[PDB]
Amino acid sequence: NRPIGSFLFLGPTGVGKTELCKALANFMFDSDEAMVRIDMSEFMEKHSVSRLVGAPPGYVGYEEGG
Amino acid sequence: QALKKYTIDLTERAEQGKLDPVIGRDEEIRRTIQVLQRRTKNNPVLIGEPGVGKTAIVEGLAQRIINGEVPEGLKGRRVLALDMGALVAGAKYRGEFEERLKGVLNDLAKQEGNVILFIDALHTMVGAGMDAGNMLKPALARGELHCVGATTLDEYRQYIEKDAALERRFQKVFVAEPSVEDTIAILRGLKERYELHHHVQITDPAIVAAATLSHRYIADRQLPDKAIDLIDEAASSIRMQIDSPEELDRLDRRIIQLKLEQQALMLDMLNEELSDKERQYSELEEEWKAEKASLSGTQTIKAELEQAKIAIEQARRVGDLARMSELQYGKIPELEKQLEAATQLEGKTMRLLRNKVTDAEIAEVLARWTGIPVSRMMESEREKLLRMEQELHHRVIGQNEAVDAVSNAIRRSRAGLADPNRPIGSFLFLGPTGVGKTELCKALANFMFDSDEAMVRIDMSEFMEKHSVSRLVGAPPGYVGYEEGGYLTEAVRRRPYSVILLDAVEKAHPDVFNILLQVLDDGRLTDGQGRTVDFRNTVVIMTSNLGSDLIQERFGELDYAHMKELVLGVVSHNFRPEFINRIDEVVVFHPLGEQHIASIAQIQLKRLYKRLEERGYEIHISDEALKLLSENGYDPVYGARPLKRAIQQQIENPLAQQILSGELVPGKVIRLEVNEDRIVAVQH
Amino acid sequence: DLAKQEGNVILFIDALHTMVGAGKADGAMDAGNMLKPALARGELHCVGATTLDEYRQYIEKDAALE
Amino acid sequence: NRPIGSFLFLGPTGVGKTELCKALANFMFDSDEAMVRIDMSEFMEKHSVSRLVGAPPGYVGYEEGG
Amino acid sequence: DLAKQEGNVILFIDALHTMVGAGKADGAMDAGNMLKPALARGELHCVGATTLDEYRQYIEKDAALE
Amino acid sequence: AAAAAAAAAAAAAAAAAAAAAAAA
Ligand SMILES: Nc1ncnc2c1ncn2[C@@H]1O[C@H](COP(=O)(O)OP(=O)(O)OP(O)(O)=S)[C@@H](O)[C@H]1O
Ligand SMILES: Nc1ncnc2c1ncn2[C@@H]1O[C@H](COP(=O)(O)OP(=O)(O)OP(O)(O)=S)[C@@H](O)[C@H]1O
Ligand SMILES: Nc1ncnc2c1ncn2[C@@H]1O[C@H](COP(=O)(O)OP(=O)(O)OP(O)(O)=S)[C@@H](O)[C@H]1O
Ligand SMILES: Nc1ncnc2c1ncn2[C@@H]1O[C@H](COP(=O)(O)OP(=O)(O)OP(O)(O)=S)[C@@H](O)[C@H]1O
Repeated sequence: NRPIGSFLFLGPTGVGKTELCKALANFMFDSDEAMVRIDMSEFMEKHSVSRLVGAPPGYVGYEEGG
Repeated sequence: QALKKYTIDLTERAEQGKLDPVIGRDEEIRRTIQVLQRRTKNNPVLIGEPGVGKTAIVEGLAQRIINGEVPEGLKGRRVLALDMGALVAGAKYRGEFEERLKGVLNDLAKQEGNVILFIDALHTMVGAGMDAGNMLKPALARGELHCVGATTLDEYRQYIEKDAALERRFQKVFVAEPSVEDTIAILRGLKERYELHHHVQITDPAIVAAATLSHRYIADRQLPDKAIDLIDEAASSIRMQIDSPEELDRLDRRIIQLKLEQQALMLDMLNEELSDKERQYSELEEEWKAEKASLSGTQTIKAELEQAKIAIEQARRVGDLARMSELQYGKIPELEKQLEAATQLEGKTMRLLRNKVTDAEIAEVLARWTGIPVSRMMESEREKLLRMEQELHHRVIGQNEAVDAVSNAIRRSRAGLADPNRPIGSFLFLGPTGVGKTELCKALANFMFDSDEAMVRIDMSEFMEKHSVSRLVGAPPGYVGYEEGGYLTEAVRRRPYSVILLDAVEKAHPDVFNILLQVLDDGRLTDGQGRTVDFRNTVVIMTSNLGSDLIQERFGELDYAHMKELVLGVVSHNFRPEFINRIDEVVVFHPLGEQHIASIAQIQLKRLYKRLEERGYEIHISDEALKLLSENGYDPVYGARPLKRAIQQQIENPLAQQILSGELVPGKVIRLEVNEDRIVAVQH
Repeated sequence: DLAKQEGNVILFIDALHTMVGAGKADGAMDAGNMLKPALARGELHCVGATTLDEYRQYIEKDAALE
Repeated sequence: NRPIGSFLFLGPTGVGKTELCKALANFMFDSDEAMVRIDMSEFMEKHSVSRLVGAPPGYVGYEEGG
Repeated sequence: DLAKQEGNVILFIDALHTMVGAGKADGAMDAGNMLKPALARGELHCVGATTLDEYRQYIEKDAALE
Repeated sequence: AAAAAAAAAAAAAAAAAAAAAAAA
């Protein structure tokens, strides 16, 4: 009932965090660009909620989801 | 003559008695007669919702012609049901539909008001190729045709009031939705009719139950169609219960099992046991046949009584003199008293079944027809339901308050005592997390359905924006997802008895709480298309933790009462005063303790045993290892899931680390012993 | 023909919502108008079989055949 | 020149407002809910007039009316 | 005629969504509700071909032929 | 002589959209 693992990494920048994740992807599929990367620093307002989960019925980009 | 070839003589069916005598529709039959006895616009067309008797009025009119009780201007008329089917079905070549239509109108013109035209299903006429409207739209408002259409409310708007001149060629006759007690009387006359057909008896509490239940629970269809749905269905079901039995099949499985056993053994004693059980089975069989034969003779004399009533009404039509007093004073009292003699004979000899239809049977039909559980408190579910809190502490330890509350909720549903304006439980949970809000609701779903995620599980943390109102409701017309409809109301009107979790409710912009103002207040909600959904058989539950500081501060040294009061003040800080009045019960969770943590430890261990038993491996645990898990899974602020992370790491990492190592063997008990401060895994 | 078999025949339709709007043409006969009286008075014994989806979309729009 | 009772009710919460309206419905028509209970807690947006009134032609729910 | 072929023929269709919306006229019958029976039994050895987005828009609208 | 043959008569309907502002 929970997803496989949900980790909160920490640190200062440039120590390898993104590389650990890309090392996982380049392990698990032999690809860095086969993963899901949601660049969460964009989300400085409360809308991009409605870009990642989709926009409800009666709105603009309805039939293409998040 | 096209009238032989292209209509239905309804006056012959009423003459040959193929119809239902309609009780009621007094004003509307008299309205039909008013509108038919005019000079221009001699055309009413019955309009109501589908179900309320738009065929019934025309058949009751037709019988009143046969009964001759009409006003004198309608004596000697004819009622012909115009067949759009054959009149289109011949029309292969050019002009044939129009030629047959013209010839129909000329033949009806030759009868000169002798024949009242009855179009059934008026919107079938219009599109037939000019072609179908503009041939008759002249002839309609000239008095020469007395048409009575009969069609639905919707097809009036969508297939008639388009072409407005065809609309003014008529008169609306607004057939009403029938009321409660009028439906009861209609059902009494038809009770006599279904006791002609389905070979059973019908009780009067069955009548008041069918009226009360069809008006109360179901929303979709209407009186008196759905009360007839109940009565006719229960007639067929009780026909099947007489026709089938459970004890006979129990004894049949027993005798065939002992026969197979004795055939395998060929000390004995089983020849004697099988002889005794075959004798008992034949005795219950012969009782079953005798009971069926008694009810059969009862129904034959019931039907011959009814045909005597039909023949004496044929005498009241014709006027035979000795036939009246003869049939009355002979056939009515002796056949009624031996009908009652067969009835009390049933009351004596029916042991093994039901000969009637009562409110128990209507309730059983209704629950197995929709899915609202309003059937009577059968014993096994009553024992389960009395063991509510025995079961709920097998997925939620502690937290007895809301355990009791939802116990009360399910009881006051099933006992029927609840207020039928409102849903069963509009609960609302508080308390800082890690304590079992989501789990109490999951335990409810498994309790009520034997399924964990079979619940309309809205998750409120998406509704921070002002428009996922129209996520859940539906999309209003003209817009994109009109043809879908929402996710809440559609998934409730599929299954009218389910539990709407509202996980994490404080996240939203409070417009969703206006939608829930309707929901929790009166249990109707309007979907996008406009067709309402009744929530009065659902348990709307919302979880939140808007009291984290408060209950973590003061659950000790305080009661439950001032606890509730102070956190109710805190919800009044957040939520709206319009809304927390609508709550069924604001309940307050509280942080767990050490016996509770030990319990949850054992529960996670048991489900882990199940998982590795699906792997196929056996596990014991040291009690000191349980002390490790207890002191590694304890804290005030985070609640349960510290225990789950401690279990997860400090078991599953070295364990499965050893598993795919191939160190471990299928067949040994994986005993969990301890090191100094770590669990050691042994294989012996 | 099924009137000439006297209830010996239980009719079966799979995918009931092929019937609402079956052959509506210059003659809008629809095969719903024609089945509606026989379905009312129970003269046939027709068992449908439809998806829960299209029961909403294609049959609850034709309310008399509901 | 106006509809008959152009009323607007106010006050504190839960004090028989909807009750009075159902009390009229029980009076006038002997039915508790036989009254058009259009609920202004759905219409928190612009397009909700197109919910309750109807649809302009050519578009989706135009033939169903409001 | 493919039932005549005694199960020795493999059917290939490109743009299966086109076949789903092929004969779908206003109150008619498409190939979708005609290949509903011959594919749940599967005497017709179909082979599909589609784009990922328009699979999602088009065929997953029709769950039975999904 | 011939017969008035039945037709097929493909028809179509449309959709609006809706765009929504933010207050701030
Ligand atoms: N341990 C490492 N091994 C290999 N390459 C590394 C390592 N640490 C840093 N790098 C390189 O330096 C880059 C910086 O690492 P990142 O993880 O992307 O930075 P960061 O620590 O994730 O902080 P962010 O994500 O930029 S906020 C990587 O993309 C690699 O190119
Ligand atoms: N007053 C009544 N007396 C007896 N039976 C009635 C009465 N009103 C309705 N019914 C029954 O209701 C059923 C049909 O009722 P209607 O109001 O005619 O619905 P309907 O007209 O058949 O619906 P459509 O759209 O016209 S097919 C039949 O079983 C009738 O016997
Ligand atoms: N009383 C309890 N009995 C058994 N398991 C429990 C209990 N309380 C919590 N748990 C466990 O804790 C998890 C559920 O945590 P919750 O208390 O439900 O968090 P929550 O109630 O959903 O509140 P939030 O909003 O999620 S923090 C599940 O894994 C349960 O097994
Ligand atoms: N004078 C009264 N007589 C009988 N019941 C009353 C009276 N005043 C209030 N009530 C009860 O108060 C409740 C009112 O429900 P509602 O009409 O929704 O509330 P309201 O007070 O009229 O306004 P809202 O919509 O709830 S804020 C019902 O349960 C009534 O029984």
